[PDB]
Amino acid sequence: VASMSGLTSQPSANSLYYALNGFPRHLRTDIEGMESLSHYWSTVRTYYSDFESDIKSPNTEIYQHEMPGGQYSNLSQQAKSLGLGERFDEVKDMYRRVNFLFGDIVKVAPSSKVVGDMALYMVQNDLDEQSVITDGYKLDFPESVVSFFKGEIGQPVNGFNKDLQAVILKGQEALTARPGEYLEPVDFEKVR
Amino acid sequence: YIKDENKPKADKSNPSHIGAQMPGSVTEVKVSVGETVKANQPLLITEAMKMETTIQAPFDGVIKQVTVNNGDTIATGDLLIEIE
Ligand SMILES: *C(=O)CCCC[C@@H]1SC[C@@H]2NC(=O)N[C@@H]21
Repeated sequence: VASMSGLTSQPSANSLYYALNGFPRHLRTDIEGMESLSHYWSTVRTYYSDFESDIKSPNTEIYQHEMPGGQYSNLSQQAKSLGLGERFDEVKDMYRRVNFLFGDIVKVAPSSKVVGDMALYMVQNDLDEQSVITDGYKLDFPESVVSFFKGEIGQPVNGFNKDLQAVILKGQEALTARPGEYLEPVDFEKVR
Repeated sequence: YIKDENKPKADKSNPSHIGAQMPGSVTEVKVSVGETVKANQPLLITEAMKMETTIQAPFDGVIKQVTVNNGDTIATGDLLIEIE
């Protein structure tokens, strides 16, 4: 609805409704009703101002750093918590770098949260790509980022660089198959 | 000019200390004062918001000190373990 639409959210239904006037296909819904909802959610949203993201404008640079529109406000709160409020433009920049570092992957939950965590981590410590190319520095990487190189989240299409992956997990290494077909069922009875 | 009368750091260059890398809270301490430690060994479990860094062993030796208990708050570049 209009007042919960736009920017990192999805397009306004109210706006789309009128946009199709004249064009072959119309949107099947209630105009006046969505208007009525919009006014309601316009006021209710006012309760949640403290959680509003730092975007007030469309940004075309999202075509560069491919940050999910759902992760955005969630990750802002994360940076805000980790002493990285104000320094969130640098978190977006690294996010782009963390992607091409991983062989151009799909960034959604939780793979976005891995890139998300790798980005927040490397900014925190002023690390970069060549900080681990001939280096391969032991660093105590976050849960998600080592988890990903173990394959706990699956396999990316292009995989990981053999030598890249190695220096991020030295010891108990990678698993190949989809986690399910070795991970043994939970005993729900002992949980009860 | 008159003066009006009203946590340890770490090192990231030479010696093998263990500085905090994400600022947050300590969840679990596994390593004592005097104890043997081998390679890759987990030592200290610290937690952020949606983040969990379990601190491993970069070398292979004996613990000199522990600088955090249970539930202690850490900043980035803070001493935790010093190791030879
Ligand atoms: C904290 O407990 C709320 C979850 C915040 C993380 C969410 S999960 C889906 C989005 N994708 C992502 O990488 N982070 C966002």
